[PDB]
Amino acid sequence: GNTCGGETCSAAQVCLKGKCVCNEVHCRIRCKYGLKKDENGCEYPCSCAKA
Repeated sequence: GNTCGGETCSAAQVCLKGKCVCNEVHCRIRCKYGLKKDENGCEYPCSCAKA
């Protein structure tokens, strides 16, 4: 099928206007250093950052 601007979006991303972008973030956990980011910057699945 089509890629997204030539790329495959990860599970954390959505293809909007032909680019992979992080989907909206909804995490219930409350974390001392905020949420963990993947290598694209997305916060999915929800986990606390190491710091």
